[PDB]
Amino acid sequence: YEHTAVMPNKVGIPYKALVERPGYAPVHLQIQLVNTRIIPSTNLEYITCKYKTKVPSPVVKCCGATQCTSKPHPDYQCQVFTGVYPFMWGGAYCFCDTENTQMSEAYVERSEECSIDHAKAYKVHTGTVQAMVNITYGSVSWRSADVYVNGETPAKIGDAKLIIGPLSSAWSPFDNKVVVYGHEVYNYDFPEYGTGKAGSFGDLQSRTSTSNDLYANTNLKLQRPQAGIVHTPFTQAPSGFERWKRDKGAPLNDVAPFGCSIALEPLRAENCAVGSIPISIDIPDAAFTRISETPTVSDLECKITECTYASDFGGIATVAYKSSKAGNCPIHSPSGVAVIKENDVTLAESGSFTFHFSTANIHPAFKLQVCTSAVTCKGDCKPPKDHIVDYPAQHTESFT
Amino acid sequence: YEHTAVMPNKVGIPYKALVERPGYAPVHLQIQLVNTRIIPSTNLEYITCKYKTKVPSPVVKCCGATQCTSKPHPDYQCQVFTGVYPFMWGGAYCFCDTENTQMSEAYVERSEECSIDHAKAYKVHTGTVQAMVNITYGSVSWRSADVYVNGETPAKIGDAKLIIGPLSSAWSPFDNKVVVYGHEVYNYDFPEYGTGKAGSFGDLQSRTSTSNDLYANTNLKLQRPQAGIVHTPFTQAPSGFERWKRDKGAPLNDVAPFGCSIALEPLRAENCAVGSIPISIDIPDAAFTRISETPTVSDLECKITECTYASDFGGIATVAYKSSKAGNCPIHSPSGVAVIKENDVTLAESGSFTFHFSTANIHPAFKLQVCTSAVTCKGDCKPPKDHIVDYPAQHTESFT
Amino acid sequence: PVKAKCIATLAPEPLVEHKHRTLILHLHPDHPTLLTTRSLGSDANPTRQWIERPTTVNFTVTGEGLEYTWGNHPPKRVWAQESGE
Repeated sequence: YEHTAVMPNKVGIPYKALVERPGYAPVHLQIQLVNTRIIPSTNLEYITCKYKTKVPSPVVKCCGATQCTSKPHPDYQCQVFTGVYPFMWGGAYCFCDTENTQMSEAYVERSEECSIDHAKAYKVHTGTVQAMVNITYGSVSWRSADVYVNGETPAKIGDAKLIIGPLSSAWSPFDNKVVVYGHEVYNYDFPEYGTGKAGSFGDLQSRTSTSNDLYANTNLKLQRPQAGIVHTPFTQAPSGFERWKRDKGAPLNDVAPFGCSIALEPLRAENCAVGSIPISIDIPDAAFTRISETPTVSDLECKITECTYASDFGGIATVAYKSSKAGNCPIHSPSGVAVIKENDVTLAESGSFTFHFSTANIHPAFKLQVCTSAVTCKGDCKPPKDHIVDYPAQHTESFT
Repeated sequence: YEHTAVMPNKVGIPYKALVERPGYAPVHLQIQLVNTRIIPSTNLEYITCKYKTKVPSPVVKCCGATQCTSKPHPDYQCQVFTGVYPFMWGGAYCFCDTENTQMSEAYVERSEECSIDHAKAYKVHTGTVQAMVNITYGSVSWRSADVYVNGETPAKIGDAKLIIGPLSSAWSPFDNKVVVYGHEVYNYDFPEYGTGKAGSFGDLQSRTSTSNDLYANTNLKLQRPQAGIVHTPFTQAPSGFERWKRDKGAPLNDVAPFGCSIALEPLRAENCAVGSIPISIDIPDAAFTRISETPTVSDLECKITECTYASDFGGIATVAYKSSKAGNCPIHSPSGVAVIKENDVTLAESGSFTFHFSTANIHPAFKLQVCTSAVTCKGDCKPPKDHIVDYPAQHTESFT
Repeated sequence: PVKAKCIATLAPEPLVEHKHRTLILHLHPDHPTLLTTRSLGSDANPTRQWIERPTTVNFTVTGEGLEYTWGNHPPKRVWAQESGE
């Protein structure tokens, strides 16, 4: 009875399949893939952020030169300068007039915002998708368990053992190269660590926040201070993190395909509705009811009464139930034409009980399996009027 | 003068190319790819290790049953048992004879060796390869810098800016799925977390060492203790970590292709000699010597004297140097036929100085560029006798 | 610099208007609001436009769904199956 089932990847709607175990009473499913969070394999390549030209205070030798050296600070720009007369609080102070030397030095450093407000590149591989699958199973009526997709993983949470996927729809909405910012995720071809052109994205490129080493192509060019005054002309491109916040591109949670949402959290891409998942469950046999205890319902009749050719469960149909015992009777349309809101219907001794459903074909000729009794609920449906609210329960469009 | 150069991926041998900048004196390279450590993108999927059936001490109710419950311990096997008479230090102690009940319980737990002696699975992607490239450049004579392969990364360590790769030889010797053990790395199709058949590899499957949760398919089956004595029959497969240490497969540092070594370190695969790397350098123009300062060497003559048709630099050739000034003269064979040990030769006023080399064609017709003066060092070579020591400097085999 | 949650923005609610597989949206913000969507087909066909001037816009919604982001107001979602009878 290990109920294999191909199953559409779509998040917010149950998939009430039916266990046709030969010998005992069938049992309905209710498989709602409440989430499709993905979490691909990734690598933190480098944080970037806007620089801060945290200038070390220049040297001023008063009569003669002060040769600079290339200190190992990131992008340590330093250039000796002569021909000053530095006004500092008493007019000038160095008594020479051309031998007055000024050595400006400036290096690039991570902002304090780099720790917290920072873009973040990644080389993104495929990884392994997940889900908090609820099944309000059978008469168990509950399990809300986190699972995987790889087609040999069980998750014995509740009582049922369930194996999912691998899904066929391998579209990772993440590209190979991704930039990430706070919550807005950008599938951007970041240039690389160690290379980013100044002004362009990644002018600062630190491996992480702690990493004292980095790559700072900022085109930081010191110029001589003017007219014998102490200061430090640092001529520099404002960061490619400054832009990339107001001349950027749009976020993947606003431009992705096939229906995904995003988080700066394990780097999942939630709820990506695409393709199918070959899902298979091993039910606990204890949860089964033996066949000789559920009422046999045959010699019945089914008919629509007001079929709504729609998404919401507007389709209805009375069923002239013709039972033997009285009790519950799980139901399902093995044809995917009709999706039913009721998993189970209570029965007195051969009464009648309408259920709700939804279809996509004008003439819904769908079988209905009322606990081992098939029936065609043939009829005709009506279009609605009022179509602006969230996503459907029908999801069965085909040739009609 | 940004000297692009395709370049064979091979670790332990320099690649003494020649900078043909039009206008100033050429300069030799010496590019020795001292390492090719790889570090693909990976994911710790689950540690495994051998179990320890750390039995909790069974209950013994003396007259009547003790129903067990399925505690959430990993693989919590528990089975009530009756019909005992448990000899414990005073003969038996429970005064009944069949109502004597014994509840055995045993769960699986990580060994203490799991922390330290443990296999380790991975889903392995491609990542990005590295190298501690020495260049004893020109007259600079030194830089030993760690670099990348991605074809826009510089590494301004020393004075030269150098861009490497991307290499064309994308054979990651790691497979997609890999198991890792201490130092021996196995490109093994580990089954998965959450699934591993008992006895088979990964009977215990813990995400990490800290992870209290795991998957323990050990087929742990308790049996009733014998003849009214206190103990706990635990019938269990010894681990698939016990085997996998003496019925395993061989390590990738002993079965890989195309010449790699391995470490349990950043998961590199060192020194993988395969294919070529399109390498390009921006030399410091200060390091150049202008053309009007090196001796012009033309009106010379070259000839082999004892060419050794071999790997070690056995090939030699005097050169009737015909200089103008006296000094140094960088040398190289732009043809890859001949690989030369000397980058540079000193020159008096038109003397003669032999160099060493190695070739692969019986009639080595290779040009020699003695600081802007070409010459064919045509001749004939002799096979050696003594071929059992490490790897060559020739690496130029072609049609001969 | 710390990760405070600023007391923060919110744009006035939209006026949802139905049409056949189409959202007319008479819209009227307080300030320039970046609206954007994601037609959830594998054809994404997204849209972006800062809206400061009140504007009746349109969105060809498909069968499977669209989502709708009126500023930092949370993202909406919409079933547009048929309405052409």
